[PDB]
Amino acid sequence: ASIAQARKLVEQLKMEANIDRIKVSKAAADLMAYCEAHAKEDPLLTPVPASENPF
Amino acid sequence: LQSELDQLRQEAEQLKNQIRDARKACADATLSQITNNIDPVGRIQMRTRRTLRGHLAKIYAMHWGTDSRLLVSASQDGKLIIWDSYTTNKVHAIPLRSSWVMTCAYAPSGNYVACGGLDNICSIYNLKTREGNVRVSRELAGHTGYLSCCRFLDDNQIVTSSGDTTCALWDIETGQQTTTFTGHTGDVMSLSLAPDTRLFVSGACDASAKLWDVREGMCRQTFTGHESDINAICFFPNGNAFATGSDDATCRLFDLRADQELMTYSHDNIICGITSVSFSKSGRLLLAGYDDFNCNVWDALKADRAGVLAGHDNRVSCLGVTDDGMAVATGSWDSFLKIWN
Amino acid sequence: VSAEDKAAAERSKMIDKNLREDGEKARRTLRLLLLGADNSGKSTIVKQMRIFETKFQVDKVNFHMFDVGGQRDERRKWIQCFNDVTAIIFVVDSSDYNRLQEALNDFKSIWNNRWLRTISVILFLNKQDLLAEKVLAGKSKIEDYFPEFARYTDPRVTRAKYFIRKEFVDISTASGDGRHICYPHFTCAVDTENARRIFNDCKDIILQMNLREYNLV
Amino acid sequence: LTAFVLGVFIKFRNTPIVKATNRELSYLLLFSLLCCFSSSLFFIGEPQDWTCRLRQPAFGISFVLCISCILVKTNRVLLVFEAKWGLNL
Repeated sequence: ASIAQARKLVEQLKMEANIDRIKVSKAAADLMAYCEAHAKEDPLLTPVPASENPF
Repeated sequence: LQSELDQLRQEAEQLKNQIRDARKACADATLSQITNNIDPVGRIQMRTRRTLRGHLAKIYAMHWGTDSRLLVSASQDGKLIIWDSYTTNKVHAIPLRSSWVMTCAYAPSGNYVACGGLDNICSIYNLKTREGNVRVSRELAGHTGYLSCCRFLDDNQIVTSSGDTTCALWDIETGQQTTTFTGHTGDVMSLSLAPDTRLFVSGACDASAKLWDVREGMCRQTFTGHESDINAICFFPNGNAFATGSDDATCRLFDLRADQELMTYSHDNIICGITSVSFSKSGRLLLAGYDDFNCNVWDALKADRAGVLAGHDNRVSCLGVTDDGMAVATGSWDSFLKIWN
Repeated sequence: VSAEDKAAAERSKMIDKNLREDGEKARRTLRLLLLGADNSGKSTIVKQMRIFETKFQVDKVNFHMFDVGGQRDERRKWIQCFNDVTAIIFVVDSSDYNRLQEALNDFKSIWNNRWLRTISVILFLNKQDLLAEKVLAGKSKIEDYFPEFARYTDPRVTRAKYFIRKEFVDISTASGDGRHICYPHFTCAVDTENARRIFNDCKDIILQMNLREYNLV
Repeated sequence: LTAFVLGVFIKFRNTPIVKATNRELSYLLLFSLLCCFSSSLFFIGEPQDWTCRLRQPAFGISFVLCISCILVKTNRVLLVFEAKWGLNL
């Protein structure tokens, strides 16, 4: 029953290791860029005017 | 289990010490080193603006409509209700064949709603019909475990996650089986389709989540950073990250390109587990529904609590932000839906 | 307010009226969970059947007993759905003492459950017909698989049958008092007071929960 | 003696036998019994006007309080034994 290891040593394991990985900095200061560029259009960080708010 | 298990068990581990070494090599920062100088979002407060009462039994799921107005609530009373958040009106009340339902979803077009529970079947309902009522469109059977999360890809294909360690995608028109995503070693609890709808992530009860290729069919990567079951998952708005809500009193987030864990979002005083998570509109606020009848609001960049959403006398099981990020639709076991700000 | 909005509000009012109508029917009945082992024969515990659910009413009160099937041997996540039932029926047959250790470990796991801390259990010891014919001969006794199954009080059959009950009540009263209490019974294949015992246990369960809800216990 | 009974009641506040009877209603009944005992002191002594006006009602109100406490205390427990009245009612 070499299927428990095959899918876990040559299908999934051998494929997950062969993935291009970037340094964490370019993802941290990419989520940061996304949240900074979308601060004006986020109506929970900056509450909308009462008239604009439908609730 | 032959000589290829005194060999191919180590060779099933050689790619684990040569992956963590690869993983721990591309880490020149943590999240709280480039997000340190950004001023905090402050003591974010949010009062309830609409309390959608009407359910009797405990609420288990709640999905927002694409139009930012309608929402569907799933409760253990065997009833599915489509709401009008602006006026708290009840658009529909769809009885369910199985009184035990743990999933609910809204089709992106708004023409369909799906539900599923211990019956191990996803029943998909047609909302707009010439008949004038709500009737089942398909009876998606062929899955052994109880369903735990249903999400609508298009108007004709749906993705479901069940307790038989298999995430799995259907085609509504045929009702048959297109792709079966396998590899999890425990009951899958949550699901979160990517904004581009070409990938999705799912968290099982094995302290691990897998990013699947819905078009291709195999798991791209597995994310192991917890120590207990993952009963909550949600996807970053930008499509390059996601957060895991686990029952070990912590909620971590991961980056798809980094293939690592970024922050933990844990407090010493909090012991109860997390049930649901969601990013609001830009990923700065990470809403998280906990088990002690509360729902903390986390500044994702700073990993500090910005506010609490108390007001439920029973544990919070549902949590979802609207499409335009104008309100939240937390629902708890007290059979009460609530809309915040 | 617009006329269309007014009609929508009236439709919503009808929706709540119909939803509330079903609440009385839902609350009238009593919900039970059936669980145990494969060899327990849980199906024939209720010989009058009238998720494999059954709907039997004795003394003109309806009970809905749910037998969960198809799920794996975890019960870790779908048991966090039944924390509103009246009780859980844990049926275990004592035909073999090799599996009674596993059965009592399962009972320990399900009794000491975080979501099942305030729900009681009614213990049904199924298949008491062959216990006599397994202990009358004595060709394989429980002391072979257990240290001190050598004292308990046909006389021999009863002294053999009360030791498992002593172990199970020891497990039940090990941890957790007042909120939930086990109800050890003795069930047979040809026994007829199986549903009667279930009813006589759940009425006392309701009485205890009302005592706690009126703060008298 | 009534004060001592009250003291042993409060000292053992959380106890199944004490909780078996209505604890707050038992406290009220004990206070009413204290009042009934005190109402006997009005009779002894020189009969004034105020003590003659507050003599018989003093015992009557206290005793009817005691009997009402007994009645309601055994009415709640009688009603919980039902088939299928308040913390302050």
